Amino acid sequence: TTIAGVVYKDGIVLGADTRATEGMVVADKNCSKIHFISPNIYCCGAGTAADTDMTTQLISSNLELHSLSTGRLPRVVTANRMLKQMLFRYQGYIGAALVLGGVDVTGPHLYSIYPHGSTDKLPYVTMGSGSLAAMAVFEDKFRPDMEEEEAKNLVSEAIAAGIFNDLGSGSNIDLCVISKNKLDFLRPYTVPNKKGTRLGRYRCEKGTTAVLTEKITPL
Amino acid sequence: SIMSYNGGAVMAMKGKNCVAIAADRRFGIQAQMVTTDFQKIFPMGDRLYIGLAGLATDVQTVAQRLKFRLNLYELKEGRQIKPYTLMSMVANLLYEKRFGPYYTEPVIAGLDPKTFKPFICSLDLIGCPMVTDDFVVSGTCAEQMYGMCESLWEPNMDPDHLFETISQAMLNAVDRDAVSGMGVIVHIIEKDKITTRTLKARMD
Amino acid sequence: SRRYDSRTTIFSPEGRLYQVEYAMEAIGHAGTCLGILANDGVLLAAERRNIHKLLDFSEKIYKLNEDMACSVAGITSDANVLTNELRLIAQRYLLQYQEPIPCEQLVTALCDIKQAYTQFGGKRPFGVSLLYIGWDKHYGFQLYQSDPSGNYGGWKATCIGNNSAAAVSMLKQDYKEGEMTLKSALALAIKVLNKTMDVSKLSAEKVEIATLTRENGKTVIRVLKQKEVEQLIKKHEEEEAKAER
Amino acid sequence: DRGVNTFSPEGRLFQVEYAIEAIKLGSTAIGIQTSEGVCLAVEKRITSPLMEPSSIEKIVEIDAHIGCAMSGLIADAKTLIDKARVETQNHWFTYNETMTVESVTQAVSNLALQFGEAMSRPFGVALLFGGVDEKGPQLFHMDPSGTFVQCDARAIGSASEGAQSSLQEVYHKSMTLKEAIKSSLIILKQVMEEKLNATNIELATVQPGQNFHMFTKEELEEVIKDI
Amino acid sequence: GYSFSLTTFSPSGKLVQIEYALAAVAGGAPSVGIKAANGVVLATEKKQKSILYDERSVHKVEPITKHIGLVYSGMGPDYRVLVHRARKLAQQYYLVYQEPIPTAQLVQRVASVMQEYTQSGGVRPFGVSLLICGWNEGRPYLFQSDPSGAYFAWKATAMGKNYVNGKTFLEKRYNEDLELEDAIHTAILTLKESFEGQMTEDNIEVGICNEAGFRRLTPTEVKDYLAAI
Amino acid sequence: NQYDNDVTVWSPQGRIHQIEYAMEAVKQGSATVGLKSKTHAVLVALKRAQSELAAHQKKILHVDNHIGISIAGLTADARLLCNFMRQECLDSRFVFDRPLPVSRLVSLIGSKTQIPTQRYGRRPYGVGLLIAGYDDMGPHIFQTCPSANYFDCRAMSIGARSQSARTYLERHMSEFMECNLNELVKHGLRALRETLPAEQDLTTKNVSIGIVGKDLEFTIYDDDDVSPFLEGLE
Amino acid sequence: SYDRAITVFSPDGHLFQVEYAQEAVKKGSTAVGVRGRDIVVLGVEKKSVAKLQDERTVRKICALDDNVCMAFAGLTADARIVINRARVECQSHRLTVEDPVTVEYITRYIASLKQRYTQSNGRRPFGISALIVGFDFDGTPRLYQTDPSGTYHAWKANAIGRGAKSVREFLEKNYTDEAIETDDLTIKLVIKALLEVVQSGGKNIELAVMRRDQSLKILNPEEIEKYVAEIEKEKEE
Amino acid sequence: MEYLIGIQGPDYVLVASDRVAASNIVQMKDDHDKMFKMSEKILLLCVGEAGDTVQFAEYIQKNVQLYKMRNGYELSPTAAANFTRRNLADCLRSRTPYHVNLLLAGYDEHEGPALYYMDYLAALAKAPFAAHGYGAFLTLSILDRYYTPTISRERAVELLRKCLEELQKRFILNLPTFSVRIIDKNGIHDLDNISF
Amino acid sequence: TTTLAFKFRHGVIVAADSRATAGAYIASQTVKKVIEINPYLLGTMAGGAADCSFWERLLARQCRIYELRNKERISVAAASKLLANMVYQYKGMGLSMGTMICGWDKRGPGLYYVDSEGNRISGATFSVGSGSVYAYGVMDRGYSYDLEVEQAYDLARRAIYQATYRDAYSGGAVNLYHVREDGWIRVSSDNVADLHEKYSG
Repeated sequence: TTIAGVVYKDGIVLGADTRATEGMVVADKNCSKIHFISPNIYCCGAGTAADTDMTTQLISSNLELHSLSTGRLPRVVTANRMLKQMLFRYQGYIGAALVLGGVDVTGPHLYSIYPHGSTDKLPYVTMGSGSLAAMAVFEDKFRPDMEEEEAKNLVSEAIAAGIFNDLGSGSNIDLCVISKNKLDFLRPYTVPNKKGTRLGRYRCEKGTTAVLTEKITPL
Repeated sequence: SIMSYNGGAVMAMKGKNCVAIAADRRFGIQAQMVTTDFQKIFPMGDRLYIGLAGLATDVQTVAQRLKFRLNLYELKEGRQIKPYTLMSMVANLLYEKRFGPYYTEPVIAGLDPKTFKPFICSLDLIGCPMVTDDFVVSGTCAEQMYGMCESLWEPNMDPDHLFETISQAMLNAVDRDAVSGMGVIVHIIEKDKITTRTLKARMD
Repeated sequence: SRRYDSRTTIFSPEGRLYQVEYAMEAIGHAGTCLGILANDGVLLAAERRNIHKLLDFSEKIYKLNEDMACSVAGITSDANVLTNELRLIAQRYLLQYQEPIPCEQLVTALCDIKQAYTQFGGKRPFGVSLLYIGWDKHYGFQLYQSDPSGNYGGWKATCIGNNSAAAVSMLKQDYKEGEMTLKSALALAIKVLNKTMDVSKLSAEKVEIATLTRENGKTVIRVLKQKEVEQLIKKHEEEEAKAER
Repeated sequence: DRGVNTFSPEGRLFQVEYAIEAIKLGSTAIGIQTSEGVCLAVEKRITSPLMEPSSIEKIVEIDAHIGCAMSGLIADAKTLIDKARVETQNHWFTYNETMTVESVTQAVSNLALQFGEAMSRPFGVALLFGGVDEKGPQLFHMDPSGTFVQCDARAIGSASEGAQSSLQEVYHKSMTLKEAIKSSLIILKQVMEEKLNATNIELATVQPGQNFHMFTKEELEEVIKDI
Repeated sequence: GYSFSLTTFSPSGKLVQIEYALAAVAGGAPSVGIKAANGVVLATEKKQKSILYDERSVHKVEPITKHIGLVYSGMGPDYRVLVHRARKLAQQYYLVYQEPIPTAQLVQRVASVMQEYTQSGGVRPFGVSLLICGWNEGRPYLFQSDPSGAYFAWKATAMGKNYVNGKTFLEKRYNEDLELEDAIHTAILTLKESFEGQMTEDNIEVGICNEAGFRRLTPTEVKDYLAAI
Repeated sequence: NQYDNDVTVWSPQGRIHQIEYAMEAVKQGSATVGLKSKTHAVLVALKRAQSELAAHQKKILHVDNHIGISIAGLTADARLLCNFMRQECLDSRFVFDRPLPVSRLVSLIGSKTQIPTQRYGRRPYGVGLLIAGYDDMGPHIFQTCPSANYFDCRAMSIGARSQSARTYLERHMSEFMECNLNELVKHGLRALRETLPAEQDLTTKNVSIGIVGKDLEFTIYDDDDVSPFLEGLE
Repeated sequence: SYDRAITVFSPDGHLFQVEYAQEAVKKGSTAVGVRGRDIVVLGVEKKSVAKLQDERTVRKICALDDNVCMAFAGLTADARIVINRARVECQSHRLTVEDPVTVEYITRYIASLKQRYTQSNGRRPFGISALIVGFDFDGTPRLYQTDPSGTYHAWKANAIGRGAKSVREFLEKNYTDEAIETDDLTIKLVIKALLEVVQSGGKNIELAVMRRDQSLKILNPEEIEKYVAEIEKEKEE
Repeated sequence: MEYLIGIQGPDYVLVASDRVAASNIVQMKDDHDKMFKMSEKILLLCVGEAGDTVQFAEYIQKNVQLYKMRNGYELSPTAAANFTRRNLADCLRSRTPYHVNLLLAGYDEHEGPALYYMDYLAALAKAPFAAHGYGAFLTLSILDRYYTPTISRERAVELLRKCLEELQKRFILNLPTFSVRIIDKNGIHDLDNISF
Repeated sequence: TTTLAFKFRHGVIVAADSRATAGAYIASQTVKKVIEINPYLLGTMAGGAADCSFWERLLARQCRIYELRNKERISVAAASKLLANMVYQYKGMGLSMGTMICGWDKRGPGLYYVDSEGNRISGATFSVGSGSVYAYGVMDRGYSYDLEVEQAYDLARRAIYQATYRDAYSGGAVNLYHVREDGWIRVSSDNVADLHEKYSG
């Protein structure tokens, strides 16, 4: 998998692919890996799928309760705190690696969280199996205070390099743009690959299959 | 492996205003047959079914606990369950036993009781939902079924062509698996009727 | 603190348990509930105490199983707890044996819980009384009744709630053993309810009727609609008007 | 209302006083200690000819060398008897030897005041222990307050006062076991309301060199023949 | 803690602490709830003892989820505890079924919580009564819950001081064809009856529930509605 | 009236009545005397019998090779306290392998006994104790009350009609530190005799003696063994 | 948990809660039990009989095991608990010892259970009294009686409930050696003893009989009517 | 290793099991009984690990008899099989697992005869004929070859004799004698032992 | 270790050796391997000595408590059942014990075999220990149910002697016991070094 995030002059851009495999066989071709946490906070997960799903759902509910009680928009530091404390409590048996990002009354914030409870605050981050192929692109072409479109192009290039150079990544590209005044959730953003057209006609005509028993249950 | 101790194969496919779910019929212990008419597809409503493949004890245990919970839910609420809600319920039930998991992988197929819009999905060992639009497979012969379904499935299938497609896919897939087969059972779920059929397959 | 303890679970100098009589006195003020057993089914009829015009399945009839139903009289808050416990008991039995529970086992299992509160714990008992109807492969159609103290017994026709004694006397007068059908049972229930309510004439909005029957190898629990109760009331009125001549 | 653990103004626990009051409603038991053995004799209150006398047992076997006679509330003595048996067996298991009568009495009486707010009230049963150990025949008395003593001749129950008064003149240190049996039977005959007829009484002895023994009908007839 | 029940049966079969709790409730501030074809409206009176108080510091109308709202009559401190528990219950239901909790299920869970305090050791019943509004399956709901644990479903209801006259007012001026704005006008008029002093946008609170969710009206909108009336 | 049923209720005058009633329980026991010299500590106890056919109750107990106690009041409470003391001495000898000092044992007894007199639904220990011990600092006589208060004495008497013995001891304190063992024993016997009614006398049946010393473990003399101490008296 | 002491001593050394339990028992329906030579008989009088009630659900003679059965008098809900405890104990004994229970063993267990409820915190005594009948492995019939205080005794014939004193007075005279020589005589004795209290004849009598190797048998109303008619014909002498 | 076989006909169930109790390389007993009676019309045959068999079987027997005594009517064969499966499955994942293989044979007055198979992982199957042991391999082919749904009692006993003679000829373990029983609407009948 | 027990018309007969070793070193040759539980029950030890001794003492105390409570003596089947249930709770811990329990009760003579794995079987002829396979041969060739008392004594002695002759961890002296209806008696303790001249000549 390949998940990436960048900070530009007004907000955050996050991106991910959509392939999910089981062993060496492609299971899902349209997986979703960008998770809602708060109207201003989002997360991209990698590792074991079930663990990331349950972790994000639990943290989202806790932040919902906290925001209802206080009456204010939540902060990225709060979500980072709860995530890292819960992950450290389990001593690394929850194989979730997370890229967390959001905009609050302090400005854009972007964190990376590891399965053992570590945390980094950085201006651009990548995770997954194809994390090195995208980090190459970020090291080559990153500048501070980019515009929206330049950051979107940069994230697309990083994710495309991860898709094309790694066997565990593929299919489409998803983008999420978080800004102070809006939130864009592009699904999908690019479709680099398409399925070839079938040449033959293998339609099975009626009466090809032999049947032993049959019963009809009228509802 | 533990998933291959008993064997088994189940699949679900989506048509136009209808769904189809199929499973094999064999209970054995490794390389020895014990019985033929083993049940792996259970009804969870008027137009909703779930199929379990994997280890037989876990198949039966999961089916019974799920029926327990579903009955209590329907008594409290006063309505029928929805396919999304059933998928979430099964994911919760499977994740509760993390680090001690049940060795099954369910497949859910049904129609929306309000709009009759098809729904098929599959969950993994520890409960990660994975909703598709074309077809889902589960069991020891997943590669064969993927190969057959990628080539035979086409959008907007009426009940007859859907039945023929799923029959051919299941038959040709389980003909290449040693510990699966010896009969195929097919359910066609439609708006106003349900059709159950048993296919003629090799018994060796 | 011994000063503020009220000594709920103790005997009295006459050998009585005052909290239980007080709970039973509380029950004798709730709405009337009636149960009748026939040859091909069983029925429950209950009085609706909610009659405000601004009020918006059924009010006092609950479904516990595929084969059973119950109705309560007393304090509804405790009835909710008891109903939620009955459902769980039935589901546990089905999970363990893969078969539906018989009626008498369910009644016994709840009455044990009811008695435990009266014997120890320092808490107050439940102030509700229940009527149970169901079908069972061992014995068929059955009807039961419970008490706050944990006492149950089977019947063929019974009544709990307000004005119970008059209804019981009327049932003793009019019920015929071994010759009842659903139609005659419905007529008898309508007659007894009309003779028990504190209204000049019965109305379709003040009563709810539930019927349990067995068709096509499956149990059906059906709540009668208003336009059927209206026809039943009209039939009773016509029969009464032509009764004396 | 007051608690279970309140002292009276003259420094006594009320519940123990009430239990001691309850003791004085039971049947009369009399025990005599001699250098040849120890003897225990107890009443039976047959309230109807339709009752079976043999179902009333007030003299039990704690162990092959220790016996007990009880009075008061009979149903409460079962717990004490059960504990006594268990402690004797535990002592044999650990040390491979027979317990002493005094040690059994201490172990039983350590449960007397273990109640509060588990037990909720005192026991209200009085016991006489008769045994033979390395020191010879011994008779012990234990009451609901938790105090136990050693005696030469004791009478407990409803008619304890007159029976003790008679035992004052009867007893002397050189008595034979046969004379002790006769004297105990005479006192029991005096204090009873019915007529002693070898069916409404119970008698047992413990002697060195042989186990705890319960008299049967024939021996009772033979001994009562002299009275 | 005391392990014995403080609520017991009276020789005539009455539970008296429940009657006393209802007496406490009947002395609280008025509340009105009206259900229309497009949504539900909840209104309450928010008179305060002095001008030094901050009028916007605490609210009586509160959201439980995106589609459920509460008002109360009784004691504020108990209302806060009940609100906290209702929020926690809704979050648990969402975590299990991945779906917002229906109104009729939340009312049942809250009613069971309120009943637990009537048959438990060393505690007293809650002294508040609750009005719940929600929107599910394309239709609105309106429920009332009592200190005993019994809940009812209403169309229009009034509670607190002088609630019998409020119920008569609602009975005489309610029909099933009202729109939401007519409902708001009727609710404000019902609050106007038996009001003390001159009412403004700062001493009443209004909340609405419709297809978009639950929201409490801002003081500018309350000013607009008061000017219209 | 209403201030005397619980141990957690203060009287309006700042007193706890249940403690006073526990005090009243002690003053109904038979008398006991304790006294010491530069080298020895002695306890003398008067025993009682219910009747002429019953043996006299024990009043001197073994606690450790250098510690003994004497009892007045409820018997079962005395047994509880004695077992607690024995366990504490055994624990000290196990961990540090030296005898436990007497004052540190009395502190533990007081700490244990104070707790019941503060909580709801509990009662004070209705037993009074006289403790005789010997350690590196010489002989020690301690006296304990049901109110968890303890005193360190030169000589002390407890039980019923014990004021006469206290007066005798107060008169004759000066000679104790110089007396040898026999004179100390006779002094204790005279003080104990001061409590008897004029129609009763001391006998080998109702007198028990317990002695501890510098090179002498705690020994108990009963029955004929107290005959040498009674010989030459008066 | 609730840890209050419910039953305590009073001046003159009485336990008032146990006395009030005795008072509760003395208001139940009468139960009579007779021990014959090869048969044991139990009989209960039905306090109230209605034509709208099912009898199978209100029976007061239960079967603890294949060889032990019992009848009770007092509060029905307490008996429903004691019976289900005794059943579990019987099954546990049969599992562990590989032998069916003795009548004395099970009555001792029930008595101990009933006594332990008059000395615990936060509990009130059981308000029931019991008659237990059975046959031992050697073929000896057994009749036992258990009290709410925890005491039990063996009897030749007995009666509990309301009006038990009058029935005991009748049995003191009419229980002889010749009156129990055959099953019919024993059954007639039980019926006649019950007739001293019950009204309206045999319509208010439930009768049960056990023999040496057979299970408990409930006698139908027709047999009761036949026996009552025979007893009535014996009055013509 | 022990051997169990069951055959299910139109109105009866026939079951058989061997009678050897072996420890190490020597036979300790030659009249061992592995057939527990749960009711007047239910038999439960158990093999497997030492100790677990008797504990599990006696627990099941106690619970079934208790159901009978409390309720006044007996459990049907299906409910007893489901109860057994649930109790084995629950203990599977705990600290005290049972290693037992089970056959359950019963008769119901409405549903007829019934035969159930259970392995040590607690998966329950319903079969017309079944076998446990190492002789199952040698015997199931003969049973498949010669069985018909309409077989009668004498023919069933003859078929069982064929199977046991095959075990005598081919199998390496010494199994001289077998105990045979039949379940019918009249209860459980003990047939003559088959010995070689 | 070798211990045997067989049942015949006049009761039960139990025989055992006396050697105990620790490795290849013979610790002692005076061990008493027939444990005297009661005046009416007998047990044997094989495997761990400490385990057998401890658990049979526990059994003896339970039997005495049962007799005190019920005024009747426990039976052989019940005693074996108690012993079987007390050792099933330590399954897998590492216990090692195998015992015959011998007695006489209302159903005649009784001889049960219980071991720590879980087996509990009744029988008419048992042998346990290392050298049991050597005692089966002689005992099976000579055993009959209609033996006389002296013939049964001789059979037991010969079987134990033949077992100790070819087994290396078996030897010492032969201790013999006879269980009758009125209790057990101790018959003899014969040294192997003298049985050798008695039998060979």
